[PDB]
Amino acid sequence: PPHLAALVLARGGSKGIPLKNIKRLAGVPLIGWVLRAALDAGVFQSVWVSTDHDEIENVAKQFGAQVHRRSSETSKDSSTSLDAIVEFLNYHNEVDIVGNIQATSPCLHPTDLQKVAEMIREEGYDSVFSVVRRHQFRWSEIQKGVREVTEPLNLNPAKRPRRQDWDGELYENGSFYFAKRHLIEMGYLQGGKMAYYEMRAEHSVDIDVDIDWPIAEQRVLRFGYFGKE
Amino acid sequence: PPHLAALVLARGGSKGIPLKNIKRLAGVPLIGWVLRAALDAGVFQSVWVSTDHDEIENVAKQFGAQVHRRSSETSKDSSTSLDAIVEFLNYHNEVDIVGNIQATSPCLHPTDLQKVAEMIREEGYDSVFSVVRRHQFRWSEIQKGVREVTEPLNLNPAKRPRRQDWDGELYENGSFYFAKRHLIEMGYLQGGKMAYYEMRAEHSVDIDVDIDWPIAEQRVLRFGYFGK
Ligand SMILES: CC(=O)N[C@H]1[C@H]([C@H](O)[C@H](O)CO)O[C@](OP(=O)(O)OC[C@H]2O[C@@H](n3ccc(N)nc3=O)[C@H](O)[C@@H]2O)(C(=O)O)C[C@@H]1O
Repeated sequence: PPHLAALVLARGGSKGIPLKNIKRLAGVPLIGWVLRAALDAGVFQSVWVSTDHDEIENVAKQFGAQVHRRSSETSKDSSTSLDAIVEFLNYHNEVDIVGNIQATSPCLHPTDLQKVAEMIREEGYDSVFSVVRRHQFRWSEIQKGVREVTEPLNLNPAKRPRRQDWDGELYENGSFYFAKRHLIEMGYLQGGKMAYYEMRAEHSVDIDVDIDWPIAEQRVLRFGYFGKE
Repeated sequence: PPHLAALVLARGGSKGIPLKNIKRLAGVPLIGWVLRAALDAGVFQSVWVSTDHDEIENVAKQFGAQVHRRSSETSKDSSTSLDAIVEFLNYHNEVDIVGNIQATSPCLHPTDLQKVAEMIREEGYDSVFSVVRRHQFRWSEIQKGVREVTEPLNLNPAKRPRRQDWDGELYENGSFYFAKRHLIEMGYLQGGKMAYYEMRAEHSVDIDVDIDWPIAEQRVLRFGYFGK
């Protein structure tokens, strides 16, 4: 069967706090959360970590992840996830399907990764990515050259609905992006027979979105996977 | 000057565990946070709290907020804000502008309330509510059975933008809704010369959003307004 490789891109020069990817969150360096759920899923043929730093390589290896080294060319704030993902495949042909997991979503559980693997295995999906449901109203933005005018992009102001009165909308949460080789090797992170996977809001809060690291630590300790019971 | 009243709707029933509006958050009952920011703004001719419960009325008074005892019909799980704000005005024809503030966003600061108040002066707006910027890609949900597919409504999967490549989108954050009497009376919280007020992300996390109440506790401590 195909080769499902978990891939976690972890550069050294992060935003604000440098070497953020191995910073301890709840006593465990970041990449460790996601790598653990990855391996415990027992669904991948290989769990990788693409980095450019010696310390990230070490931590990765401590968590039983294979490591792929690269330069910082795909580690720039102008670089893209597809950039570094191709950089990787261009070295491992055995890899048929890439499960790109982001360390900035430490509350991932193996259960979700197992069901996505099954969506691809069973319903022959080409690409699958994590999504989250939200119930927040959207309003235009005063265009350039001003004019001043907002319009309800969602609701009808005459009748504002309660949150339990309407499905919300679906937004990617950044957790994971699964895609076949032929797709990534074409420029699409998502495409072909596409599907999303709705995860629980408790697992969707991004590290950079919580803002504060400790509030984030409070979060992972309350909703994260700590390994096998 | 036009009468600007702060109005915090706080009913006893909270879908789930009741009195959530009076439940201590970081050592102070929820409505206290918003009330404090309101009073310290020094921009309201009155700061009110509409409730249907005694306990909430007391706490409200302790924070130096006037209290309006609401009718049961506007205190229901189904009762919309407009119904409640409209039931309040029925007893205060002295109010010209209603500053509807939600207790469920305790990281409010008086600075934001003062700037919105001023927006209503110079720009002369009929309605101004709080909003927040987010950069999240939206996707169509599957329905109508069959092998239905999800579609992008926000971006182009072939070319996905970067944070810099584009400006996010504006979502209401639930913080506050300012509206003139004539708008409210005609059943609109947002209408006439409409404007939004973009607030900082750190001050836009709703209670229901964090889920874990304690998480909100650490949030108000690190990002709330502690009076003084
Ligand atoms: C102005 C408005 O429409 N506020 C509604 C907000 C708003 O849509 C979000 O904040 C923005 O995403 O959503 C709701 O939010 P929620 O139910 O938590 O209510 C906000 C606070 O207002 C009080 N309230 C509201 C109406 C009413 N008749 N009496 C009240 O006492 C509550 O006690 C609560 O603490 C929701 O659907 O869950 C219902 C709220 O009424």
